[PDB]
Amino acid sequence: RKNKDAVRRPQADPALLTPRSPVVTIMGHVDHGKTTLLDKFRKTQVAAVETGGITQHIGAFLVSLPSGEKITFLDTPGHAAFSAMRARGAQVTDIVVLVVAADDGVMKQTVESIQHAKDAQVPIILAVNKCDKAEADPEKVKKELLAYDVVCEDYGGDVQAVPVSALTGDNLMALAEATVALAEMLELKADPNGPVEGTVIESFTDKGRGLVTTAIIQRGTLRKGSVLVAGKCWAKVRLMFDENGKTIDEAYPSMPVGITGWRDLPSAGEEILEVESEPRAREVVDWRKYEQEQEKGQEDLKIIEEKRKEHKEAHQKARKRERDSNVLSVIIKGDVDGSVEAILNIIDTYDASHECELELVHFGVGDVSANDVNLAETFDGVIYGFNVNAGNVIQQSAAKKGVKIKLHKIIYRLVEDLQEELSSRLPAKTSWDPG
Amino acid sequence: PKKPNSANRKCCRVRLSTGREAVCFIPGEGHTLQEHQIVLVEGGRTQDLPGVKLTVVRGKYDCGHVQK
Amino acid sequence: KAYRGGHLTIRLALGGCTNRPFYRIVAAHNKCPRDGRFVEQLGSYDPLPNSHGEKLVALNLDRIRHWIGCGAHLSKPMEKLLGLAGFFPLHPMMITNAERLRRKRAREVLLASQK
RNA sequence: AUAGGUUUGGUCCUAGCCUUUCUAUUAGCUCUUAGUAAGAUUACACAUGCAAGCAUCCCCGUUCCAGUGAGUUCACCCUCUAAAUCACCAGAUCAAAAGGGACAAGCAUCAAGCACGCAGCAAUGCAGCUCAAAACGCUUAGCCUAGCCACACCCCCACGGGAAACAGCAGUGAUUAACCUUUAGCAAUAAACGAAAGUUUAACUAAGCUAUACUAACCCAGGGUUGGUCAAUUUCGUGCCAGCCACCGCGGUACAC
RNA sequence: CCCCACUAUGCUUAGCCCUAAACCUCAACAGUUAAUCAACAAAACUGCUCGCCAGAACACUACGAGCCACAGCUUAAAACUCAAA
RNA sequence: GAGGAGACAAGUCGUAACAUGGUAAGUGUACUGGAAAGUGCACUUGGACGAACC
Ligand SMILES: Nc1nc2c(ncn2[C@@H]2O[C@H](COP(=O)(O)OP(=O)(O)OP(=O)(O)O)[C@@H](O)[C@H]2O)c(=O)[nH]1
Ligand SMILES: [Mg+2]
Ligand SMILES: [Mg+2]
Ligand SMILES: [Mg+2]
Ligand SMILES: [Mg+2]
Ligand SMILES: [Mg+2]
Ligand SMILES: [Mg+2]
Ligand SMILES: [Mg+2]
Ligand SMILES: [Mg+2]
Ligand SMILES: [Mg+2]
Ligand SMILES: [Mg+2]
Ligand SMILES: [Mg+2]
Ligand SMILES: [Mg+2]
Ligand SMILES: [Mg+2]
Ligand SMILES: [Mg+2]
Ligand SMILES: [Mg+2]
Ligand SMILES: [Mg+2]
Ligand SMILES: [Mg+2]
Ligand SMILES: [Mg+2]
Repeated sequence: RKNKDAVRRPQADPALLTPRSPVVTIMGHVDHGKTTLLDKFRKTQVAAVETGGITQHIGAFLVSLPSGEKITFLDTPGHAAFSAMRARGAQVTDIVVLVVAADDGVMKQTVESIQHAKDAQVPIILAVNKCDKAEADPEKVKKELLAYDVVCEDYGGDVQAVPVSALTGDNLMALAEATVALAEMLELKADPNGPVEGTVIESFTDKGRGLVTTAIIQRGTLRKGSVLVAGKCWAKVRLMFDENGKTIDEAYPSMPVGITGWRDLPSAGEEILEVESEPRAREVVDWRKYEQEQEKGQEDLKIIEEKRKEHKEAHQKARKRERDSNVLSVIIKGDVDGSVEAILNIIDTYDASHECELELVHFGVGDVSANDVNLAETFDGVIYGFNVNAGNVIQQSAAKKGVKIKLHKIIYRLVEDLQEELSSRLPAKTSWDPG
Repeated sequence: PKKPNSANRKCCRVRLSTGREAVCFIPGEGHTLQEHQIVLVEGGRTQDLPGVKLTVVRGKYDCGHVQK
Repeated sequence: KAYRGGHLTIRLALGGCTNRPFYRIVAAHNKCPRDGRFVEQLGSYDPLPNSHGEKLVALNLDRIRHWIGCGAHLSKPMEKLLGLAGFFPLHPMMITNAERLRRKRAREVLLASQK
């Protein structure tokens, strides 16, 4: 089979290059004011309007500074669970604003964000927040960051440290000035023409718009009718929209745009590349699926050869089961692929296999559906929904079929419920811990 | 299989979409179907297996082709 | 279908295939679909010239007269076709479109001459 | 059917199953081009955009077209006669309601229905009516296709209630093996309106996607099969194991894997 | 299975039960022997009418229905299975 | 809950049927019994009685 894949275009020529707005990802530790800082910059108050006051979604916003420049802020979840989301944000970011609470100093997720920033090789700007409250010690914060290699200017370190108070909106002007200065120094540019290149930041299924993916353009302009391919999925761009939902004619580099029309839902963080036409896009998708199938086939050949050698050794020499009580079968349903992946990572961290197995019957994005209920009935399982809805008909059917649907709106609440179920299945409290 | 044939034919138990449970034969030399996996099933009885009248279609969903 | 109101009309039902228009003159109840039921088919009209450069038109003149007597209306294209055939006076819009074409041709001739 | 394979130690007969033929859907593998035709699995739920105006005001239209097949012997002939057109009229055309006749499949392990008739002006009287030549009943199905019948989210209906309705076009969630564009235009035909030039129309026209089909082509060909029915296997590996078969069957050192 | 004893029962009366290899496994009526006929059996047919049958087994079964029947009789399926019977 | 059927399949107890199958076989019906089955009453040949006298 000839290689028909679609490959990211080679680096554009300096003549083609053109100035582009910067992408800044706000990363930090739980409840250290990332979303509050973002709210201050956006002039909108969303921190109050949240479920559990926790950012559980890597959200993009195209803020316009008073100077007239434009910055794409990616506000990332701060909880320990969303490591994949934080890593993807670090990957797509041009600059990383590490928000550290002066009161609490460095933390585990702060170190994780610094490590991701180093891995992505992205300049880091420190925002020491909560400076108003007593014991606020930006000097201590800088001294401790010295350990993790984030050296401030005062100590002859390239990283710029800015004391701010997102609650009181003080010094944010200087933070924005520093962001603009760092963007200028980086001199970010990209080709605004040719086939589009972008990255998927989120994916979900909307009952009115179909398979919708929030992406960030990286090269070229996206327009209605362009044929996109990302991972194993492809789209004919049907509707581009913004954070507000206003249809936008074009998507210039470093703009966050929600794209509709995906024939299949791509995975978060995958690369979107434009192709010539629908037949070419389908060819690319088929080739990629075939490559994945070949990899899986090699692995399956290894396993099957193990089994067949066992059987041959056995033979040449001569010449349904009831599921145990200690097996929790779970369906996972998420509002976005990011949430689904976070829950799956939490599950994969499982280590209490001996006392009770945790089988993942099926996972998906969208409201708990009849097929999910059927899987749960078939495997005497439990459906866990993360910020998804369970219609009245589905509730009636689940009650009839004996399935348990447990919707949740907070990741740690869902994890507490899951550990509760594991303990219940135990013959006591479970020994597996999420962190 | 029933006499005079001798073999250990590979089969699985599936909850078909219609709500019935049935035994599906797994063609091809070797496979990997584990529990919880989705397969497509066609008709056509396996001649030497009594009571088995469904063949798992290769190359669809979770049942990859036979490996050369 | 119990059609509330309506009346007969002699009109051109469109058939043929894509890019190949062809018309069946049908005395059909006006409310019925264009290509749907019809009381009687009164002829045909091939809008595309044949090899002889002709636009064949068949008119079952006797039946057309019968249906006009019975009270069938006439669609504007059918009125124009009958006017061309001479069965009816030339349609006022046929005459006026000819005049408009003449005026436009005169304007374009003047523009071409002024070169 | 021009038939063929298969019961047995063997033959004849009877019989079932299967093969060969032709379509359509789905799947697997594979695919270059142009013209044309056709296109959700579902009467489950729907974001978004559009789909009905015209016009010197009143009127007229939005009851049409387009859609689906949930329901289902309201569809066909005759009688009678509404509405509508024939500038007013005329009977003519068209065609409701009403009456008469006809009108799907399976089950009789659905055999009885329970007032299902008649006379009289009425009063009231008679005790009858349908049915093994299939009544009554249950299940299934749109049909008899220039098209026709039915439905229009459900409660047959729709005052009212449940509730907030794409079974109009494009599109989407769910669901299924089943999965097309959130295109342009009123240039043509049709409809609505106007006295008219004209205006509106997701009807329709012209385009978009799709090997689902037909036609045509390219100096870039795959799929299946190769024991018999049935066209066509060399050498290896395996050795009643791995596996194959539409039927008969093959594999214990293979023209069947 | 052979021997001995004995009871229901075999008999009568009056009611039930309604089954048989209830088979001459060959329906009733009329007619023919003419040009034959898978095999066996009790030669082969023509006209007419009624009854019944449509692979095997499930099955003189299940459910429903009727019956003086109560471990019953009549009517009588389907699922699963096979390539035979 | 349990039964029935069919299939797969080996053992187990017997040998009920197929030859006069070693008590001829079977139908209906009744009693009895580890289990095919035994016997009773009537019925069929889908058994024979060898086919002159002997
Ligand atoms: N003392 C103090 N509290 C602040 C300041 N800015 C924000 N906060 C509060 O700190 C808390 C955490 O802010 P959030 O933005 O919700 O937290 P976060 O750091 O983004 O964390 P995630 O929920 O993981 O996204 C909230 O109660 C804020 O209102 C500040 O300058 N000082
Ligand atoms: Mg926060
Ligand atoms: Mg195909
Ligand atoms: Mg129906
Ligand atoms: Mg019954
Ligand atoms: Mg209604
Ligand atoms: Mg609807
Ligand atoms: Mg639609
Ligand atoms: Mg969909
Ligand atoms: Mg299709
Ligand atoms: Mg060999
Ligand atoms: Mg009996
Ligand atoms: Mg009985
Ligand atoms: Mg009974
Ligand atoms: Mg014996
Ligand atoms: Mg005997
Ligand atoms: Mg006996
Ligand atoms: Mg005894
Ligand atoms: Mg007798």
